[PDB]
Amino acid sequence: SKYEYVKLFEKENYLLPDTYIIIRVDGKGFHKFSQFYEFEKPNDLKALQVMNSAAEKLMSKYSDVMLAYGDSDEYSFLLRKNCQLYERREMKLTTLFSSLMSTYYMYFWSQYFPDKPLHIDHLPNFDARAVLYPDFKHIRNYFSWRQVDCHINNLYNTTFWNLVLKLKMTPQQAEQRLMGTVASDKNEILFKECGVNYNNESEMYKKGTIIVREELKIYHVDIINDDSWWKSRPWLKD
Amino acid sequence: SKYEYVKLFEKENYLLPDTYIIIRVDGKGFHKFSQFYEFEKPNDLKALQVMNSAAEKLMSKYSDVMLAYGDSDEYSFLLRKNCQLYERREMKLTTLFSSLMSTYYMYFWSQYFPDKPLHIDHLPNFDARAVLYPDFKHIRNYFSWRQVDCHINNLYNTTFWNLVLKLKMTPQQAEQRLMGTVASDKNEILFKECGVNYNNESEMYKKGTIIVREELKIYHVDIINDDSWWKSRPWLKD
Amino acid sequence: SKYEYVKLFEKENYLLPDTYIIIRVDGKGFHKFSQFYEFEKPNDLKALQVMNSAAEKLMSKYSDVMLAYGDSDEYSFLLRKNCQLYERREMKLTTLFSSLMSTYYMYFWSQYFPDKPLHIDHLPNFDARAVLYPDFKHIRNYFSWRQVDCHINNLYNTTFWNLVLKLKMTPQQAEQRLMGTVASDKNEILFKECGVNYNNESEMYKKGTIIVREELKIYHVDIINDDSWWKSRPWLKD
Amino acid sequence: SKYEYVKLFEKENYLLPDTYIIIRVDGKGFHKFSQFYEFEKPNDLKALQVMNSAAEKLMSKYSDVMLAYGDSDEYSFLLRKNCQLYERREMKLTTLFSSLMSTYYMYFWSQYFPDKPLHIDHLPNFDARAVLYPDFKHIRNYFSWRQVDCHINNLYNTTFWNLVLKLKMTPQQAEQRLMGTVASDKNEILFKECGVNYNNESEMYKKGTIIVREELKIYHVDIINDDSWWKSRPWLKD
RNA sequence: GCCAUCAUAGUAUAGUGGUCAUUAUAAAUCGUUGUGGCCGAUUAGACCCAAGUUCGAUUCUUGGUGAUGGCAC
RNA sequence: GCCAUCAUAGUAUAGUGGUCAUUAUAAAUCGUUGUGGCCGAUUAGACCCAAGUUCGAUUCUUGGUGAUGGCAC
Repeated sequence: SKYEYVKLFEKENYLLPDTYIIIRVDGKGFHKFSQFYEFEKPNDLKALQVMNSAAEKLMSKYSDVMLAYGDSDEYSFLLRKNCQLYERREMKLTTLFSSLMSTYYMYFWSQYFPDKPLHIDHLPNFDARAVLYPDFKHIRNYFSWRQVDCHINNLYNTTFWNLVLKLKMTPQQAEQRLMGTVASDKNEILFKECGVNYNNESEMYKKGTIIVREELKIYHVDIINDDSWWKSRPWLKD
Repeated sequence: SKYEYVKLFEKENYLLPDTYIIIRVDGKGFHKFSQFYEFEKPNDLKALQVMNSAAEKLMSKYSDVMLAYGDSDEYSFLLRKNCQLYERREMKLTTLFSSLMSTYYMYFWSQYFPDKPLHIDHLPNFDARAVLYPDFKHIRNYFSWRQVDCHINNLYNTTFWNLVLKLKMTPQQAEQRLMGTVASDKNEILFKECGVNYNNESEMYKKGTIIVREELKIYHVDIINDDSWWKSRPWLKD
Repeated sequence: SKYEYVKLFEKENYLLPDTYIIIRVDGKGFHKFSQFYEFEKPNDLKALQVMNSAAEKLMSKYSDVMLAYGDSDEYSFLLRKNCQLYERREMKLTTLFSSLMSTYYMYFWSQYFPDKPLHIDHLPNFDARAVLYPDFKHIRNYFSWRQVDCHINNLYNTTFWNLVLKLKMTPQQAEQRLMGTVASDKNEILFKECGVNYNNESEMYKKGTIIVREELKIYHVDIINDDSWWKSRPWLKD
Repeated sequence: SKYEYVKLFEKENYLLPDTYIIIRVDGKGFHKFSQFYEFEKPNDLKALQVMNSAAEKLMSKYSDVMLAYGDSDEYSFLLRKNCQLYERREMKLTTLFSSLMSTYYMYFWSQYFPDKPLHIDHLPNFDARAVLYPDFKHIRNYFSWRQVDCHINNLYNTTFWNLVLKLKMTPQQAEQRLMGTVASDKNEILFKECGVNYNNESEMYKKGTIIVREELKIYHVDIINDDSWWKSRPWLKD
């Protein structure tokens, strides 16, 4: 054929072999999404259950996924160094992960929220990106990074929304109130001003969600400083 | 943060400026999908209407898409040379398209097929890839390629399914029958043995589907040899 | 063999077909190089003749190079868009261009400077990079860019070195003298203080060197605003 | 400037952090090169000494090079995983390595071969490629691969040339004689038919040349099966 | 890494130191009718990239690139 | 591209040709209770990358990388 030549312009990226692969998916414009569908704030439990359901189903479908961590609108999946899925093609992996997360999210949404049918102009969408890590210490530091981010964002949001919801403040007002404030200040604001003990908040909200292949087990725990949690799971490294 | 350093391992791909971008999305394992949901064969009208609906909605959402051509389980989107969406990041573009096509397909499926609710183990999934073309001649030759592919595949499928359904053959029998057969043989088989004139088959089935930005207009026409079709639409080149 | 598997870790990058390739080579640490070999200042004629000889030899050896422009320690090469050399493998092209430039430079140095044999710790070395340009306007703008750089640097260096040699100023003094000065001021300083008319400077020094495939002809001319120079040479475009 | 925008078309490749980098340089068309300058066959000592001298000089110039292995016209360089040279830019590294090897070879050739001045149409040129290895076992296996390749190729050329010289065979005759033969067969052919004991051949010829940072020490030894050789050198790993 | 063979239309195939350089399909237009099928007619499409030899090179000689077949890890 | 200035802990900040090299926040454990908040105490972490000079270099001299501020398209 005289038109097939265009196929030669395509460029495939084969991810470096024997390297841990992390795929992170993140919901597109989930702020506006949370606004439209009236999520409970700071954290909507059922929505996170939809996310976790999607992640668990996906992880159940692909044996190569060793570990999953997610919070808010994001989820990260660790693939074993030797994973041969789609011959380690970056494009296949990423677009497939985004498609799967989107569709699973839609399905489990139809299951958890029959009262809120999805509108065509607001559908859950996710991006996805692949990152290569040559050493497991970097994997540990990655998930540590994600959990710390969950910590910061959840604290910020809880203080913010308690200022907005429990107090009568405006989003702008609450935003300006927290400017240049650090974690300790946020907690003090929560207790003294909002009468809220952050430590008593749900373990899922503050620590995030971990899905591990053991069986697929779900935990909400600190993975940052607990070495024994990792040591007892050597198959993650292999 | 002591853990944020991992962000340095990410490698982004910014697509070459002033170049036409074609994003092709394709349904994952849609043969089995067509069997599970009992699609009409050779071509399922309503399924094709779902595809076209998803594509039209997506194209309507993003102004940078100048032209779209799709058939069967695939759809191709042409972005203007000057499209800067997401800083021309390949990962963002592809994962976003796969997610959007997946969700739009799910929605329009829920609309066209209320009788066939989607099963969790069968959801429509799509991959997506970005290909760069430096000159418009390559764009024309690309879409020409896709339409030729549509012609061949549709002819094959119509002949095949007319052999299994009409002549009451098994799929393997039709497979063996069409082994080593050429277009003339397929037309003659359809005509003489199945009593079917291919030219009278739906224009959408044999020519595929074209959605072009003019209002968004739908055509089923030959774009291969009709130069005037392209000439009359200079904004595609710009 | 049990050790060949490592070959799978190699990643080749094939440059987009039908695209103009510009390979730019630039001498590594040629300031120190020019100091070491006691180059004439502001401009050493024979060194630039070595550069030009090397470039001309390379261009003579590989027919795909349509045009070459170089000045100071750098040289840029335009490859026809349809160039299939080394299957458009980026690494092969770049490392071979740098290697060729280095060796040819060494050779022509041995010919032009027999009095100055090269020292093992100062050898001419070059880097090389490949750049893709989808439209010829970008090629024109590139060579325009390079020539403008040649003008600016030549004017600055001529004024500076005339201040150092003729006015016997120290480099730091001449440098402070030129602070906040513009082209008119530099020309005025040269003519009134140094008794030098810049307009009378060698065409090679101010305009750089252009080697174009006609037969290979060498020019020192303005290619920026002269459109007819390009128009009369359509084969550069093809 | 209105012309600087072209700089935006450049694409840099930053090699993945904390990964071992192997840069392999290989002489361009060195068969013809060896023929032109009338190299001793099967192995020319002085030329290999030029190669080794160039490599040792290069390794001496860059402290990041931990180990080098070369034979025939090829040389491989191992960079510590944490090497930051040129910010791990592939282009800079490869073009610099090819340029340096080319120039160093040119220099040492004039030292070893004053009788054979280099011809402009035959200058030593080298390509260079970068490969990333995430684990040291792959490094061990890489150098193992190169040494085995050296053994095999040396066996082939020595046997062929001995069949030509001792038995006065025609190249086609020697070629026909070696058809379907394996290493053991080649050794047996050499000893029985050509009257040459391969085991008595130069250690450089059979094992290649190893340059390791200890001081820079040169060895001709087996690194494939000797584990203690690697174990005693932990600094190679880090 | 080595030798042998080879480089032509979208694909697949014959030929030449010298006319508009073959043949078969595929492609484009017209006509007939069974439709885009079969048949008849017309049109369109190429000799890897350079140097050198020569009156003239797709040919011959050289170089560079690229591919297959063998043999060997 | 030019010049000035600068390179330390996760961040932000003092000082030295020579002891375990500051201080303030952030982080880790214990303790108090109002909670992971305030406060007390204990602990953890670093001087861009090489060479030369030197007994000894984070400091000086040189070079390479990176960043900011001014001036210029």
